[PDB]
Amino acid sequence: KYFGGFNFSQILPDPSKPSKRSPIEDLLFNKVTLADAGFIKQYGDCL
Amino acid sequence: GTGVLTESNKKFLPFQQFGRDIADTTDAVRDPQTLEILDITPCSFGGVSVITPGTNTSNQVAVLYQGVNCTEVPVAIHADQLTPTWRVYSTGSNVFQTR
Ligand SMILES: *[C@@H]1O[C@H](CO)[C@@H](O[C@@H]2O[C@H](CO)[C@@H](O)[C@H](O)[C@H]2NC(C)=O)[C@H](O)[C@H]1NC(C)=O
Ligand SMILES: *[C@@H]1O[C@H](CO)[C@@H](O[C@@H]2O[C@H](CO)[C@@H](O)[C@H](O)[C@H]2NC(C)=O)[C@H](O)[C@H]1NC(C)=O
Ligand SMILES: *[C@@H]1O[C@H](CO)[C@@H](O)[C@H](O)[C@H]1NC(C)=O
Ligand SMILES: *[C@@H]1O[C@H](CO)[C@@H](O)[C@H](O)[C@H]1NC(C)=O
Repeated sequence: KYFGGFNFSQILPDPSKPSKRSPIEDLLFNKVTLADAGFIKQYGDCL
Repeated sequence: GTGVLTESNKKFLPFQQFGRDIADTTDAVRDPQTLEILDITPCSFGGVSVITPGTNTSNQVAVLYQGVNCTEVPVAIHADQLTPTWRVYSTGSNVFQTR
């Protein structure tokens, strides 16, 4: 990961994260995930 | 109305008889004979999409049930189901639960 002394850790994907993502990408995901499709096909929560 | 009826866990005040959702449709009600709060939910629905290689290539089809859990999918109910004429075969054709 050495590139002429330039650090790319933030933008590069992180193997530690279960979904390989940038630490910056991890931040961006958390802020804007106000709503989702819900993925509730079971609908067991209703009734 | 038409729907499936289960016992309603929502706490329901003595003067209260009807419950309404965000759309204000009646979702809970107390039985007349004995006051029993019962939640009303619509009977199972789901869009259906057909995947086909093309009539020129073949006649085999693949059916995707939009947004339905595979186990809750109704296949035995041929008589009471929209698009009833499809039995969509059965579990014998391998079924994959997709996202
Ligand atoms: C040059 O490429 C080499 C790989 O052949 C890398 O080696 C780094 O520098 C020395 C030897 O070149 C190693 O002992 C270091 O461990 C390496 N750096 C790091 C951060 O591990 C390196 O990527 C490139 N740069 C240099 C200056 O060698
Ligand atoms: C490149 O950037 C990373 C991430 O900013 C830095 O890693 C830091 O390393 C120190 C020393 O162990 C830790 O105390 C910090 O916590 C690390 N940063 C983070 C965000 O955890 C470091 O500047 C560079 N690392 C490499 C391997 O090049
Ligand atoms: C009829 O309903 C009323 C109250 O709703 C009450 O007399 C009783 O629960 C019912 N009567 C009989 C004979 O079951
Ligand atoms: C469907 O429901 C059953 C039991 O709740 C289970 O297979 C799983 O939770 C659901 N299937 C999914 C989410 O793909």
